[PDB]
Amino acid sequence: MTLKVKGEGLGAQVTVDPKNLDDITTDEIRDIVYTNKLVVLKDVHPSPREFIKLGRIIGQIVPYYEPMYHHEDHPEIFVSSTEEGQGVPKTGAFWHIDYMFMPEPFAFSMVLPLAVPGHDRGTYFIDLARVWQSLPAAKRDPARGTVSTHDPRRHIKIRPSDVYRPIGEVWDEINRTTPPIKWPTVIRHPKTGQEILYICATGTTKIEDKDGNPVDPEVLQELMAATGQLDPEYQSPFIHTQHYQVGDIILWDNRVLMHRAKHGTLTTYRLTMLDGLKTPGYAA
Amino acid sequence: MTLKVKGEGLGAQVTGVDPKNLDDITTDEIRDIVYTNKLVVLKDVHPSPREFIKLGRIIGQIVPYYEPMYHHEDHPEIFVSSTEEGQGVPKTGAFWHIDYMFMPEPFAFSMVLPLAVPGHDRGTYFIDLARVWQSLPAAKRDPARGTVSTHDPRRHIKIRPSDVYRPIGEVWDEINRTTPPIKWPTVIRHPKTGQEILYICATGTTKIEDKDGNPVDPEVLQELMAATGQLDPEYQSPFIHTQHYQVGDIILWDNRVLMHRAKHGTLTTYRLTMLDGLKTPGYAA
Ligand SMILES: CCCCCCC[C@H](CC(=O)O)NCC(=O)O
Ligand SMILES: CCCCCCC[C@H](CC(=O)O)NCC(=O)O
Ligand SMILES: [Fe+2]
Ligand SMILES: [Fe+2]
Repeated sequence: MTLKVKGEGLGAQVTVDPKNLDDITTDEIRDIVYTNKLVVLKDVHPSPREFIKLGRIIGQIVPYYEPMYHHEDHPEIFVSSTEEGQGVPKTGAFWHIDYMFMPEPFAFSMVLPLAVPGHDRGTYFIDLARVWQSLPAAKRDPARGTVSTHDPRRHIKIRPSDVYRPIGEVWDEINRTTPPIKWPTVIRHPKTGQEILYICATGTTKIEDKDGNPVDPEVLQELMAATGQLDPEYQSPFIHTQHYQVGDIILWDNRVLMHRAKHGTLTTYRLTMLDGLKTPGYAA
Repeated sequence: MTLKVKGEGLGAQVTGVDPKNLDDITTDEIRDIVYTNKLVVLKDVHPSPREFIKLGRIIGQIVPYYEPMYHHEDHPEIFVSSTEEGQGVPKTGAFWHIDYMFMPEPFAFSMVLPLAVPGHDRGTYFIDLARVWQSLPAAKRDPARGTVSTHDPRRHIKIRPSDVYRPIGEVWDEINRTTPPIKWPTVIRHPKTGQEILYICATGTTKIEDKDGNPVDPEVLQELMAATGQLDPEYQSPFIHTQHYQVGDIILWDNRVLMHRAKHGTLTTYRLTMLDGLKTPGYAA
């Protein structure tokens, strides 16, 4: 009602002012994200506090479990920056879905770039619903009704507090804190009803059937090949590029898109929200 | 060394359990399997009452249930849950609970053998309390640390046949002498795996206090309980694992980290519960 959408689909432009508790309703902005999957909230130059207000409208904000990622003044904000003492450098250099490995993966991720060097820095996205669409049934039907294991443990980053600890003690703590997790390999989006190939080049280790039996490991390899996630040059037709622009908030559906960083001083703030629907989705 | 595990995590399947060659299994082997996966199925072992006990004693020190009306006719060690006349007690565990959570030494391991199951929709729900804790933001989490929770079983003690015609006040008074309320730290650290466990029970945990006796805001217990999934009357929480009974398949699990309840012909199960000599239920966190 209050927001105007230019375009349709990945990258649609939305024309949001820091006084948003007014006409911006939660159902308005959700239906926009569900519909287009990735949108840009144009030229919002919000303050940290206003960002959070926008996040809370979108849904229930979840702070990142690991506090070295937290903004100095707000636990809610996950900070990626090249600048010493501001969050963590070089986050997300690998395909992933946010909190794909936690008990409640997010419904929405939102990124505000506060400082970008140049015009070629941003994020790659892959539509896992489209990837699924292009799959012939002969490759498709072995994935249905199977269970995928997602293992984050090797990607947990060493923290400043970890220096001089024996690596085995750090690993042991990781293993207690974020063990591998299982999700259905194919899920059905609780809102749109689309079927989603919920697998990740970096994190998905193996597929098993509904009785524990190991699926032919070339199935996982073949599905992963068809997502485009293994193309080291990033030319797959399934790969959308979204370039960062300062003050342009990138907001997207974290069930249906897989993403990774594309690549001066870079600094971005991030908020992640739940939507109260089945996460990541129903088994398909 | 002698056993092979299919899968990993809740419901993993174990194949090398031979009723006649049970002494092939070392204690450390089968313990590390249970600690690691939390819930396992020992497949197609159709043991005799006597062999079940042997399996139990390999696992650890068997503790018979304090109340004898639950006992197997011939073996005190075995807790009998059955729909059938004169066999143990009907309709046990129809509520979320940890076994002997209310006693001075809660079990490390619970083991169940189904002898007769009607259909395919009967079994046990499990909730991984380490996972529940994992999903809690610190803002909800840190007020629970270092607190003490009261667990009160008295209203759930079942009327026994010996109790008929007694005035209810005398029965209650005896319950109150026998199983009073007990206190455990609200957040526990598993003495073996080291995981932190939200050790609270919808039916049994009445109140939280700090380590000076002061009552914590009752909203804290209420909101921790909501986040466990135990209050979802339709059992659709992502934290809820379903395990269906199969005759001859022994379900064996870590009674520190899982909270469980019954998922509702003739049903008859045998149960054995063991200590492991480690701090029970765990260290305070
Ligand atoms: C299972 C796939 C890999 C998990 C990566 C975990 C570290 C990252 C943060 C970073 O890249 O430093 N997690 C961010 C999130 O999941 O939201
Ligand atoms: C804190 C809640 C305690 C209630 C359990 C008391 C009866 C049950 C047996 C039954 O359900 O009839 N005790 C089983 C056990 O603790 O092992
Ligand atoms: Fe990310
Ligand atoms: Fe029980």
